Amino acid sequence: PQITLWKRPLVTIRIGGQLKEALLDTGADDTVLEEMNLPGKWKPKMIGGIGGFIKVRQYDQIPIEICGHKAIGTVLVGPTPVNIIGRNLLTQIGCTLNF
Amino acid sequence: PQITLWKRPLVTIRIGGQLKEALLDTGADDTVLEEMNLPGKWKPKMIGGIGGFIKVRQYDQIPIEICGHKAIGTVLVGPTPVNIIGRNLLTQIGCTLNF
Ligand SMILES: CC(C)CN(C[C@@H](O)[C@H](Cc1ccccc1)NC(=O)[C@@H]1CN(c2ccccc2O)C(=O)O1)S(=O)(=O)c1ccc2c(c1)OCO2
Repeated sequence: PQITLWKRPLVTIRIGGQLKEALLDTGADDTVLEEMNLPGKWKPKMIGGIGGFIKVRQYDQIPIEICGHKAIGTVLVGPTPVNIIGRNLLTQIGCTLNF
Repeated sequence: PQITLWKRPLVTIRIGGQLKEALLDTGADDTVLEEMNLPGKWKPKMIGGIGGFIKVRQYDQIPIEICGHKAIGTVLVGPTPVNIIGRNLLTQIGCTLNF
């Protein structure tokens, strides 16, 4: 697909067995999801942006479907105001910026 | 150009006659640059990121050349961790996401 940027590039993702809406975010190194009680081992991490840092839980090798495209990788879980698909997964679904 | 996402989509911009490096950020509504001087009037504003809210200076109708493509639009100046080109200007230079 081609997604214009007149509005926020929100798309449907699937993780665990939850469908969520998430930003396709070229400015995010990592994928950061709103708080959810995922199974498995995790490690603590702090990630920074505008306003400062938040504490997150790093889960590895989590399968995620993004607009029907399969991905699997690291997902950070914490008190983000928006679900963010970062470059670690955008590359996996073949996403590019074009102009 | 087509820009893949295995690396941060950093580009050179020209603004106020100065060259800077900035991140093409589809997860950002607004363009936010690190502390700098710009001429003309500005308005105090607040924006919210992953870590909380910050104060910024809103400069309107500012010309900015991004990777050789011309935009003229709003630029926010404040304590962002990195210069970010948000959707208000990405749309001007005809940027889309594709996969
Ligand atoms: C600031 C950039 C460099 C990084 N951010 C991604 C942005 O796309 C972010 C994603 C994002 C979007 C919204 C809310 C939180 C985060 N956008 C914004 O902060 C700006 C603020 N804002 C905004 C919000 C409200 C009013 C005016 C505004 O301009 C807006 O529209 O975009 S991030 O969310 O902090 C981030 C994501 C993954 C990461 C990371 C940091 O480190 C490791 O892995």
